[PDB]
Amino acid sequence: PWQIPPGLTELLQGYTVEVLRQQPPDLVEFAVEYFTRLREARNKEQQNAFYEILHLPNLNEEQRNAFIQSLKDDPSQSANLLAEAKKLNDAQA
Amino acid sequence: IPPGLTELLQGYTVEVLRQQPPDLVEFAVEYFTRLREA
Repeated sequence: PWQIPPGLTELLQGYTVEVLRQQPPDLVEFAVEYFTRLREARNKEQQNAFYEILHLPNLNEEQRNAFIQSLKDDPSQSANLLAEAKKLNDAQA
Repeated sequence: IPPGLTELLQGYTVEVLRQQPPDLVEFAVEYFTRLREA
């Protein structure tokens, strides 16, 4: 459509706040820097979830699959899914 | 607010609305890199 992306404000907000802290001399160069590192952090954070869930010992095969399936489909809630998979795992001990 | 920050973030914002990329962060790396190259 032509909509306003959810999270656009928060995402722009955080770049600005970090601009404050370091006062980079070139806003463009820092943006390339900020968002690259913000990307890498997310890839890093997602990779890790996948595995942990991978070998969580008290999950049956069907649960591990559901969580991993949700994880591959939606990186943004990797923290949400890792939490839910650990809660359901701890209870299943 | 440092000078230029508003115009810079506005520019990115218009293109986000123009193009509706599926990931804002990934597009950000895309958008600002092209801007740096120019």
